[PDB]
Amino acid sequence: EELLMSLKLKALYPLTGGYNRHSINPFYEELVRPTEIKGLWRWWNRVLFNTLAYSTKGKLYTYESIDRLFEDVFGSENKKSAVRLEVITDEGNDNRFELSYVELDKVIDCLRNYKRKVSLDFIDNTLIAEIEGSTKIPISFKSNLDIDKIIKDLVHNNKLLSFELLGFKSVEIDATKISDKKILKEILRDLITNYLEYFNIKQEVTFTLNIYLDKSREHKQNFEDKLKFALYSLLVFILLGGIGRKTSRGFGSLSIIDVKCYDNSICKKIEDLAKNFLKISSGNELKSKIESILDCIKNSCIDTLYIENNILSEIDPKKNVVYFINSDLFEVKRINDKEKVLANIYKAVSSEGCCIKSIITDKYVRKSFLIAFGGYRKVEKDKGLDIGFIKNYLCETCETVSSFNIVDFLLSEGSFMSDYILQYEHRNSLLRFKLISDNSNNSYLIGYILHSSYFKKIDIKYVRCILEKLTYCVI
Amino acid sequence: STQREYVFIPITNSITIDVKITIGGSDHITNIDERGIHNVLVITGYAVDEKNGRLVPTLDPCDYVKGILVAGTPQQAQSNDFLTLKLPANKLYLIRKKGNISDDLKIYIPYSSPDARNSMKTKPVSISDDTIVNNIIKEVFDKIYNITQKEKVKIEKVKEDIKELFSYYALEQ
Amino acid sequence: STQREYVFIPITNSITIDVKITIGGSDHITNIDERGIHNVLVITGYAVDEKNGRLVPTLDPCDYVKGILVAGTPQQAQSNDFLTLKLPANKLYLIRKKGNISDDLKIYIPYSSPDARNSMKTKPVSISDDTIVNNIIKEVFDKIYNITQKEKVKIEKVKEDIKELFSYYALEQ
Amino acid sequence: STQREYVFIPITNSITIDVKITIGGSDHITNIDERGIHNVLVITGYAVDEKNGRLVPTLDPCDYVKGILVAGTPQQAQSNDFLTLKLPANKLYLIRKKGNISDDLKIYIPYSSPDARNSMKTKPVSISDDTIVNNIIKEVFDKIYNITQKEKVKIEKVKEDIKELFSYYALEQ
Amino acid sequence: STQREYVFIPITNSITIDVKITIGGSDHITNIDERGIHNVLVITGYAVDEKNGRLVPTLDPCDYVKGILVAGTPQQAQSNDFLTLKLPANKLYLIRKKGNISDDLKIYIPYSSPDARNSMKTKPVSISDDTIVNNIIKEVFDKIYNITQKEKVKIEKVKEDIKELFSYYALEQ
Repeated sequence: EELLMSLKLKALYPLTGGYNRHSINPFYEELVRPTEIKGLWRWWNRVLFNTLAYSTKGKLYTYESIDRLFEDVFGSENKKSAVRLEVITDEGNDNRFELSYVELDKVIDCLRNYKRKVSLDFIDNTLIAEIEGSTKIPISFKSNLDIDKIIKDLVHNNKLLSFELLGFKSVEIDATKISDKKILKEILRDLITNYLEYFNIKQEVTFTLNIYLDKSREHKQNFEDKLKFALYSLLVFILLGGIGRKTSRGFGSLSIIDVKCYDNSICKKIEDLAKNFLKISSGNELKSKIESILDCIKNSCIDTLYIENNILSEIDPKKNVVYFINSDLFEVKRINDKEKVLANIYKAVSSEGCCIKSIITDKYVRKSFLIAFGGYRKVEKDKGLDIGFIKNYLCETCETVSSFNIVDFLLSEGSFMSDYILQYEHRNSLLRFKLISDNSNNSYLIGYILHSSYFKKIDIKYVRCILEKLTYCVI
Repeated sequence: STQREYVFIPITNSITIDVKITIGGSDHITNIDERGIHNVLVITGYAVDEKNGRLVPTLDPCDYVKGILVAGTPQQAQSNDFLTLKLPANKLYLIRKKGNISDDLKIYIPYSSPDARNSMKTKPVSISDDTIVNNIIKEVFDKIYNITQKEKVKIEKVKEDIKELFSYYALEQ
Repeated sequence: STQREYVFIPITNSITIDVKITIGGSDHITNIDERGIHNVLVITGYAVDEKNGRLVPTLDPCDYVKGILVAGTPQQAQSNDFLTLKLPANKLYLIRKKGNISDDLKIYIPYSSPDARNSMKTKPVSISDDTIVNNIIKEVFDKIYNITQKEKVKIEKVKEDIKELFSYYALEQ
Repeated sequence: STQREYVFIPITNSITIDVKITIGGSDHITNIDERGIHNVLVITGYAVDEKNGRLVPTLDPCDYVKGILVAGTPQQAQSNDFLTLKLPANKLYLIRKKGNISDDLKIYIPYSSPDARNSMKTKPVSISDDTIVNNIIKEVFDKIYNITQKEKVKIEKVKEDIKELFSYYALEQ
Repeated sequence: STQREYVFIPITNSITIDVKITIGGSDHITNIDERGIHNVLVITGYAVDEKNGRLVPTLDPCDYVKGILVAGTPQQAQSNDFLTLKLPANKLYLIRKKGNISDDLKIYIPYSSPDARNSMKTKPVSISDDTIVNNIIKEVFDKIYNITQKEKVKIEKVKEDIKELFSYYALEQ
C-alpha cells in the first residue's frame, strides 16, 4: 500500500537454491529469493522475541504462539501479511543455464553392457568424467556460465562445499539390460547440467530489499509496536544472519549498504541504527554496536507491552526446542581474506579440524561440544566411543565436568531429547559464523553461539572463551 | 588402404615443415562447413614436447591434446621415431562428429621419447593472444585446405573455434 | 631418487621372467594391508598383448588395463623396448589409495610398438577361472608378496577382489 | 625444570641476533612432524615492534602475534627488555596443538616498552611473496632446528604451512 | 549529484532543440540493450502541445504521455517554461523497469502553460508511419544513443516498439 523502507544489501557467496537446489536453472537465474528473506525474517523474529522474553520474564514461548502474536505484520492463514517484500537484484534480467553442447558419444561407449558409477570433477579447468570402472575421460563442453577459475578453487578448497557436492556429482548407470545410446546421452547431459549449475556461485551479490506496508490494517491492538519489533528483528537478521544455504558457516552473509526510511514515525529508529553500520573501523567498535542494538531491544526499547497479551504459550521443556540470542557470545575479528576464512570454518566445526583439536582435547567433549553446538551429526552405536562417554558428557544429572548438559538427555533413559539430539537429522547449528563489510574495505568475522532451550543452565564461561579461541584459529 | 597423420595445434609455430601430403586423394575428416571444424580428434594421456613438440606419452588420463587429422605421410624421412598404427575407426575419440568413416584407418601420430630423466609436470594451455590464432590461420589450414577463403567467408567462427575448441597440455619443461 | 615398475596381469602366465628386485629398496606402492588390494595403477589408451604381454598403445580412453606397480628394474634384458618415464607421483591414476608417495617416481612400463600389421579390435577381458587366480597369487603375490601365508592368512579378502577389482582390454591379436 | 623462549615470525629479519641458546634442553613443544608445524603459540593484544623486534603489549584483543617456542636462554644481558614468565602450559594459546604438556614451563617473550610517543595505528600482515620465505627457512628453521635436510623432504610443505599459518600485527610507524 | 531530462516522444519533429548535455554524468536511466527500450517514464494527466511541443497539464487520468529519461540539463534557455522537480526515484511510473534506482533524482519535464483561451479537449495519438520511426532513430537515437550504428545492428528491434509503445495524447488544437 505504501513503501515503508528500502535496504540496499550485499550478500557474499550466496548459495541460494531453487527447485533444482541451485541459484540457476534452464529457465531463470535467481540469486536472492524473497520467500527465503521472509522466512528468515520470521525465524530471526522468533529468536529475538524469545531472547527478549527470557531476558525479562525467563519464559520461552512456542514458535506457533509467537507467530500467532505477530500475525498482524507477518500474516497467517487467517490474515494477509501487512508487509510486502520486493527484492530487486540489479542485473536481474533474463539469464539461464544453457548447455550449448557436450561432446559425449565417447563416455557412452565405455558405459554399455556394464553397471558403473560416473563421477565428475571440474578442477584441472577441464571437465573429466571419472568412471569407477577405471577410466577417466576428459569431457569437452560449452556452457553459458563461465566458472571464473576462482569458484573452482573456492569449491575445491572449502571442505564443506566439496562435501555437499557429492550429491550433484555422480550417477550409477546400469547398461546391463537394454540400453540405447540416446537415453544414456540425456542421463549424462542432465548429470552435467546438475553438476555445472552448482558452480554459479558469485561473490558480492547486491540487491535492494523494499518493504511495503498495508496501512489499511489498522492499529488493531498493538500494531505499531509489533511492527517496530519486527523491523528490529529484520535489522538483527541483516546483522547476524545470511540468506541461502549454510548461512551458519559464513556463506550468504549479509551486509548493509544503504537504508532509507519513508515513514519516519515507524522506522526512523532503524534508519539511523543501521546507518550505525556503514563504517566499522575496528572489531571492538563492531562488537560494541552489536551489543548496543542487542541491549536496546532487551530492556531500553519498547517494553513488555504486548507480551502481556494472553495468546503466547510457554514451551514444554522436554518436548520443545527454541533458540534465542545470548549477548555474551559475540566474538569479532578482522578478516583480511574472505575465502580463506570460509575454508577455515571447517577447521572450526569439524571433529577432526585442526582448530578445535587444538582448543579441545579428550575428543569426547569434542564430539559432545559439536553435537551440542554443531547441529546434527551422524553418530552410531558401534565402537564404544558413543557408549556412555558422550552420553555422559551430556547428562543433566550425573556430573559437572562438562559445561553443557542437555535437559532430558538421560543415561540409557532416552525419551525425547536423546533422539532429537542424536537422531533428528535437521538440526541447525548453534555455533554460527558471519562475515560483514561496510562501505569501507573493512571485513569482520562474527562468531556467535545462539542459546538454546535444551541447555540446563549452560556454563556461559567455559564456552565463551572457547569461542574467542575458535574465532582466532579460523582467521 | 587409407592413412592419416595427426597434426598438433599448440600456440607454438613448428607448423609449416612437418607434412608431406595435404589431401592425397579427395577426402578428409576435419571439415569446415558453415558451422565450425568437425570430427576433431583428441589423444588421451599424451602431452606436447615444446622443443619441437611431438606427443610424449605421459600416464595422466587427464592429460590430452587436440588437433587436426589430415591424410598423409609425415615427412618421408620418418617411420623411425613415430607411432604407426591402424584400428577400425571406432576407437577414435572424436569431437563434433559430422560424419563417420569406413571402419578402418592407419594413423601417424608424432611420438617423442619418454625422456626418463626429468619429472615432466604438465601445464594446461589454451589458445589465447588473437595474434597467435591469426598467425595460425595461414599456417596449416591453408597448407591443408584450399577451401579456406573460398566457401567460409565468416572464418571468425573458424577463428573462434580454434580458440573455442583447441586446448591441450604442455610439457612445461 | 626412486625406481618402480608396472606389471600387468592377464589370464595367461608369462611374467615368470620378471623384476630385478625382491627387496631392492625400502618401499612398495601396491600394498595389500588386511583390507584388499591398494594402489592398482590404471593405464588408459593402451591395450594388453598377453602373449609376452607388452601394452600396445591405442588412442582410445575406453581401452584400459589394471595391474600392480612394485619398486624395481625389469630384467637387465630391457631398456630396449620398455618405456620408462618420471612423473611427480600425482599424474598416475591409482585406485583404492591409502598412502601417499615421495613426490617423484621413475617407472618402467612393459611397452610394445603399435605393430601396424593387424587392426586393433580389442575385447574387454575380466579375471575369472580362479585356476588362473589360484596360481597367480603364487607367481606374482608370492615371488613378490610372499607376505601371504605368514603375514596374511585371509586370502579370500585379496581373492574375491582379484576376481572383481581386476580387468583389462586385450587387443584380441 | 623446563625453560623455553617464544620467537616471532614477521616479514622482517629482526631475529638473527638476539638469542644465545637455540635448543639447550632435550625437548621442544614446537614440532616439525611430517605434516607441518605443530604447537604454534599465539599471543593476544601484542603487536610487533620489528624495528628492534619485540611485542609491544597493547590491550586490544583484536591484535595478535603467533610464533614458535623452543628451549634455551636469551643472551643473559636481558630481563630489562624481555617478558619472561612461567605458566602451566595450558593458559598458552597453542594452536595446531599436537603434544601434551608438563603443566609448568618458564618461557621468555620479547617485550618492548609500550612506546607512549606515537599513535598506535597497528596493521595486520601475513607472509606471502615467496622471496621472504627463503630467509625464514634460513634463519628460524635452520639456526634453531636440526631437522631441516636431516629427516624430512617435504619442505614446500613447511613453505605453504608457514606462510599460511603465521600472521600478526605491526605498528607501521 | 544526479539530474535528468524527460524527452517525450511525439510523431512531431518538434523535439529537436531540447538538449544541453550529451551524457554529463556516467549513466542514462533509459536503456537500449539488445532487447529494445527500458525504463520508460509515463506522465498522466498531461497532453502534448505539438504546437511547439511541450507537456500541458490536464485534469484527466486517461491522458498520458510516454518518454525517456536522458541525463543532463535542459537548454540554459529556460526558467520560464519547463518544470524541474526532485523525486525519490520511486514516484516515477517506469515502463519496462530494467534495473534499479538511486532513490533521489532531479528531473526536468517540458512544460507549457494550459492556455485557458480554448477548450483543451485532447485526443489519443499512436506513433505509426515507420518513416517517422526511422527518422526519429536518427533524431533522438543517433544524437544521444549513438550505440545505434556502434554495436546494435538490431535497430528494427526499436522500430517494432516505437511503432507499438510510445503512444500519447495531444490537444490537436
